[PDB]
Amino acid sequence: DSLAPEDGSHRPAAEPTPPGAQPTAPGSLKAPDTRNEKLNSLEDVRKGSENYALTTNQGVRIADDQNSLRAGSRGPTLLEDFILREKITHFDHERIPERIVHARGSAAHGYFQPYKSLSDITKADFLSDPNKITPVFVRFSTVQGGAGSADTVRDIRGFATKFYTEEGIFDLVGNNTPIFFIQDAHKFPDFVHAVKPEPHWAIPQGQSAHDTFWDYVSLQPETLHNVMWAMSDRGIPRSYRTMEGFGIHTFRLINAEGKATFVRFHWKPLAGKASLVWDEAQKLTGRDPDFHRRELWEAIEAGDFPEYELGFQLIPEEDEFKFDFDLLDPTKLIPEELVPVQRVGKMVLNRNPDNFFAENEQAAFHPGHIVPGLDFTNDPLLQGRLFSYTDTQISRLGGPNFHEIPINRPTCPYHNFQRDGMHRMGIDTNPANYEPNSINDNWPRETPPGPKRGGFESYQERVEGNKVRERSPSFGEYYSHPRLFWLSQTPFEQRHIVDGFSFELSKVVRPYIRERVVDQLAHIDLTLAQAVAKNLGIELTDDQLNITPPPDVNGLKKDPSLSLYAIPDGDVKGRVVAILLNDEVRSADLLAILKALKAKGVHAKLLYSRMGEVTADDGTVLPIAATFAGAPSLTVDAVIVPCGNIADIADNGDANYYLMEAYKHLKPIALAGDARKFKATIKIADQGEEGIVEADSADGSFMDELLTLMAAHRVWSRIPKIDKIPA
Amino acid sequence: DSLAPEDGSHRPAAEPTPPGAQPTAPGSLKAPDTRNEKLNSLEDVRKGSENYALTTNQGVRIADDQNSLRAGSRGPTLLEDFILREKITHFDHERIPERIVHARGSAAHGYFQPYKSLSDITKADFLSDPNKITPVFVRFSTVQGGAGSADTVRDIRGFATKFYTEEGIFDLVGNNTPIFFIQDAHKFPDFVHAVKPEPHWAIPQGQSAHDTFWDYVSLQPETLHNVMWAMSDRGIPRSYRTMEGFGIHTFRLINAEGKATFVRFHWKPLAGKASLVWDEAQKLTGRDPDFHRRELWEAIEAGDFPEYELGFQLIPEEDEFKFDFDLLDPTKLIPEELVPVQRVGKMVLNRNPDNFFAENEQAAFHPGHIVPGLDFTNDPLLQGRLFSYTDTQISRLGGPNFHEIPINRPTCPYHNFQRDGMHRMGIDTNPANYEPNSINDNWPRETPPGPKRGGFESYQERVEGNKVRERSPSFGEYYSHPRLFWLSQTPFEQRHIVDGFSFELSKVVRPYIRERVVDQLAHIDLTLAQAVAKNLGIELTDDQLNITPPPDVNGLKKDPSLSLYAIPDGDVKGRVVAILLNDEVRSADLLAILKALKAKGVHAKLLYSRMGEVTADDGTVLPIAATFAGAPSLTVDAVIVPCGNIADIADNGDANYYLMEAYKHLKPIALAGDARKFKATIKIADQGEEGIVEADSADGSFMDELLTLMAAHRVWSRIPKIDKIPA
Ligand code: HEM
Ligand code: HEM
Repeated sequence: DSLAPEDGSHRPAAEPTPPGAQPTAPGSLKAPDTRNEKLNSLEDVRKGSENYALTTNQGVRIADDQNSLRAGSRGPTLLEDFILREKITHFDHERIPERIVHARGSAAHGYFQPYKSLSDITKADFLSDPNKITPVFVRFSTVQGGAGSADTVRDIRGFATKFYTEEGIFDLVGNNTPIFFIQDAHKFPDFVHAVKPEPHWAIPQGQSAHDTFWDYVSLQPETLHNVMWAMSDRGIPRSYRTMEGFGIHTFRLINAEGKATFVRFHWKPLAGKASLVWDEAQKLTGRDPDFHRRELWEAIEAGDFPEYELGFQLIPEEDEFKFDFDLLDPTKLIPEELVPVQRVGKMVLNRNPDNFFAENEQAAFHPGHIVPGLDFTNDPLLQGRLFSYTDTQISRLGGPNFHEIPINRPTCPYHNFQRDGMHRMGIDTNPANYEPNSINDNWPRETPPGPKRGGFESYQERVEGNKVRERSPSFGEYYSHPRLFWLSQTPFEQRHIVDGFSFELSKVVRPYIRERVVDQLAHIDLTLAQAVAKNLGIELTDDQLNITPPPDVNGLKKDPSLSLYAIPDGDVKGRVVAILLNDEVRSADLLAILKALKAKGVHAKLLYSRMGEVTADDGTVLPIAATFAGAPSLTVDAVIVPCGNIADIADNGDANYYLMEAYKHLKPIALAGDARKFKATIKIADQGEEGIVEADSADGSFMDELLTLMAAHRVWSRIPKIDKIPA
Repeated sequence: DSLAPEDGSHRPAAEPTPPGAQPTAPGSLKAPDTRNEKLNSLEDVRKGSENYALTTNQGVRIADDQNSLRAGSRGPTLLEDFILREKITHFDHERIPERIVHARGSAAHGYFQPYKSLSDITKADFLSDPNKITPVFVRFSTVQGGAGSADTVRDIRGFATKFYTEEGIFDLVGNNTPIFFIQDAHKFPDFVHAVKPEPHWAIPQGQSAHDTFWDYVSLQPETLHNVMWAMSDRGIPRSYRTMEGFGIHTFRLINAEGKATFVRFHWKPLAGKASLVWDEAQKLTGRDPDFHRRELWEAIEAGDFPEYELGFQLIPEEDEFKFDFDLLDPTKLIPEELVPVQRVGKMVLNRNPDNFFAENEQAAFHPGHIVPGLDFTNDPLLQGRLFSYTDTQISRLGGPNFHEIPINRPTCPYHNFQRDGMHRMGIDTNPANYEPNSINDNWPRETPPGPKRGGFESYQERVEGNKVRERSPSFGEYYSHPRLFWLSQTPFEQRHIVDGFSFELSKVVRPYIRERVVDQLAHIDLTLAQAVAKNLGIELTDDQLNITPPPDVNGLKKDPSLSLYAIPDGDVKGRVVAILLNDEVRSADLLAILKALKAKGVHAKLLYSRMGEVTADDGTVLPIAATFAGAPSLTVDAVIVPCGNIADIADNGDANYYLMEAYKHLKPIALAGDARKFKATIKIADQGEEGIVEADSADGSFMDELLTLMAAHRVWSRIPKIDKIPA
């Protein structure tokens, strides 16, 4: 019929387009030809639409889908309208339980491939041949807020990877900091209850700036290392593409001869590390609560695929007690300076889902999903987790057959004698459902352990001790690893940590709790302690001033791997720039600007006060992407204002604030020709200053200064200036 | 033990305190003596804590609640730790399904009481005697976002009241606008799917500014009246206390002689009507996503109880076809100018819950929960709703016994022969579970209909027609009631509607959809059409310019009841003012200011750049409530800056922006003495201007000008000025 516009404009191009150039689509429709083995096997449950009749779930076609069956057109609805009651019953039952933690979350499809065979250290088939690529499904998440919460909150992010391997599913479920808050799994409910919304009134959402959180931190000094990380810029990332990932426990790699190696897993972001600053990150949860979900979907549609390196920290079994921290302690990190991360392979995320609920919401990831070649250790938080993620699926996913939900199915064979349970999909033809059996000659059969394709056998570690509910004395140290983290931060990074604690703590209503947290900080480092204390109006006791600092970590004084900005690495590719238009824009400026950006892989948004299009001075028509208020500075990386009829936007409060917000959030600002009038707005010396690129015309060098600032992410040197600005 | 601070400061005072003066508490603990019949009956399921041992759910006391049972303190956790597995199993299963619509929501306890007996019109016992007070439970809600979404979004709000009456539960489930979007319940799934997050990527949250929403509006002209309301300031309220509520369908009141009267239900806010402005409302979902949940909890703890008048629009059965709109059409409002709202009683909300999940999340409200004295009509949206809210509880609340969940239980008797089903609490001693029966002599027995305490009998309306799925021709008019709404708006109210449509529509990526919505507006009113069109770069076709406007509604040209601000009514009580401190504040100013505010019932927040306390010039100690960045202007109603050492905050970017944001959001600003220096910031004539109160000292008249502006809510006359401000 019509309803569709002919000119075809309702459908997106099935090819990479920049951010916001087209409506977004289902994966299959946007990228018909990105295939892999898991993607192809879901084909049996994909449903199309075009040229199909509207039906009931029982196949009966519907003639009127606008009206209920009533006795006369102004009369009562009849109980025999089965078409209406089916349509409203399925609506009434749409929602399943959300994840009790990590409910927010965004996922994509892609693959893993090893750099070389690691057969010398593990008999794990997915790592056995550099030529073997493995389908993955990855979901990035926050920790506290429900699925309806905002993306750019201050929190730990999760990073879960499902590996569809030839010998089983290996789920590597980690987060973006290398230590957790708790040593023992028995305390997990108390910690999650304390971070979560408070019981009486369910406030706050997506925030730890509340009394109970900080109450439990002050009473539990083991939480302090990971609270330091959450209080850093590490707690507000720019993108899921711009963060590290970590498995946090020590695991084992078992090779074909039986040798066990301890390992810790890392994910290194090939786009560099980068974070937002808090005023930006907080305002942006109001301006776009879906910023992280949006930008991942769109990087993949523009072809700016996310890529990460899998990296191992290997430690021989003999060195188990070589460090002055316990390797099985989850609140201790292993400094890369002591043990290096060896890069093992690479992961590429290159396809979005077709249906968020079906693929993303129904995905089950559990750390107990290991394969031959891997094994667990006695880490007390890892041992408890193992109980949990099988259990939780019985209500979230309705039952013991969650592995039959299509995103979760092994792409390799699985046969065993488990029968029945809710929405059992497999019809078992085996005459036996028990072993040992003679009637189907004992099939399916047990397999002995071996080098390739053998059964799972656990590593025969020796256990001796009594049945005790008791914490190991080796776990008893709470302060050298937070001070190592603190000392490895650049100065503006440390500022930002002071300010993180000061904001959060200002929101605790009960002052004894805030004092209790400053006492703990004085055991880490007094400078840190004094700075936070000051913002809160607290004085340190001369005794607090005489607390002796913790020891070094194996004589290490700092490790720069723990900082985000100290050793620089920066994608300018896939970043986004806002260009502020006016009604007679100088095309000379504009075609130079856009060419430069295109060569580097950077996306532009042409922004105005009205939608529709303006016309450059040469009569070129430029379509406007958003208004100044519609796409705030908050959502880009740099602002460029070309020359032209400047008088048009000069008096506009929105165009001027666009620049003041951006200035304050430490972003590069480039002013060509008369656009330099706005220096007077953000208060700049005619003599100039760093981070403001200015010139007579937009050209090659002007763009070079801009892209160079952009590779450096923010102009940190401006931090003294930005305090006098009211924005 | 300790952990508690002695000085007692961890516990709040069990008496009314202002906003933020104390930590908030459970209802029982904050207000031990606000009782009512429903509150007292929940006493059988309230659980205390103090002086009690920590136990398992089976009563076994726990000695170590910090550690798991392991074979040696660095060894594996044992499967026989039943204490650990119970604690983690209940955690694993915390979450039930959320409401498929209206999932966000905030609730409180209180009562209803009639002004007089309405026995002449209804035999409904809760309305029979002015001396009969009825327990209510009320939940205010949004419509689109999940339970983790933000409170101050642009959306319709719900307003659901559970009346615990002597003859059954009467649930009056309504919203805050008087018409709905859809005529027939069969379309409800298509409309909710179109407003909701889009299927492929689940964006956006809490927003209708997306293509599918506006696609379905342009193709469905019956949605246009209620979209006008959502696009007005009516879609962003200041508080749940500052809005009207409506049942939207025509219902029947049946008296003891059998006479039926049609009725429409209203709730009139005794604090006046008031809304936020969009930049404010949007930024505030970032700055405090729980603003509406918070402020309701705290009005009730300060004793600023919410109060509403129940009001009836009665129409005799004979006048059923007297209007030129169908009374059974849910997209048509009945102008108060044609039919007056008669005030029937009053409702007071005076007690918060003890446990949000238990009381609020498990509450089931359904419109089919009517009592004797009330009945339904053939409204096609009301008839479908009736199916739905029984159905949805079978998964949300796990089963057919949701009425046994304590918040939902009748406070009056209920006995019948329904047996079994999941978490059946009642043990039935009746030897029979069927009627007719002789073995328990037919008890419980059927009751005949009568004037008081009789059985439910339906009104014997005549039905004649054929079984047809067909819409009545009387429902076919889509445009005079949106133009009546439009013409009844003040000029700045209409501005705000233009700007609502222009923002939302700028976020549709597909331009043909935006054009399609402007065509529809040109059928309502051309001024409206031209304004929106302009912001979007769209030109109206000369044919669009020649569309004939819709007819009047029964010769009515405007009704001022449809505007928020035209006839003024304003609580200054319970509003909140921010006072910007400095380090030598003049106490003369301050004690005058706070006395004035206290006499009017207005709450102050003393705000500084640091927490702790400053000292007035006379050595008074003032404790600081938040920082300027911690409690933004966004969260108060007016700003007062007293005199003192102004030089201290004058150069502070935060203190200056605090004033520019507030200025722009049209709030009253009061400057005493040297504080008038800041006029230079917000750019004011020395000669002064309206809405900026200024003087040599804070005194009686200065405060009078301020409270008077405050009773008028915003300074609408500033709207021409605020465009040049960059904030
Ligand atoms: C090193 C510490 C931990 C890390 C790195 C971690 C990581 C994660 C991640 C990334 C998810 C999100 C799953 C998804 O995206 O679907 C998750 C879910 C969950 N975690 Fe943890 N977690 C940790 C500790 C714990 C502990 C101690 C428990 C339980 C005793 C626990 C229980 C769960 C459960 C029940 C879920 C929801 C499970 C599901 O939906 O399948 N986690 N965790
Ligand atoms: C005049 C139009 C309508 C109004 C005023 C209205 C109002 C409401 C309100 C206020 C709630 C929130 C309940 C709570 O706070 O717990 C609600 C829930 C709900 N509504 Fe509506 N609604 C309307 C139309 C519809 C229609 C046509 C359907 C179904 C065919 C529907 C289905 C539901 C369901 C299934 C829920 C969740 C029910 C529950 O949780 O108990 N509503 N509605």
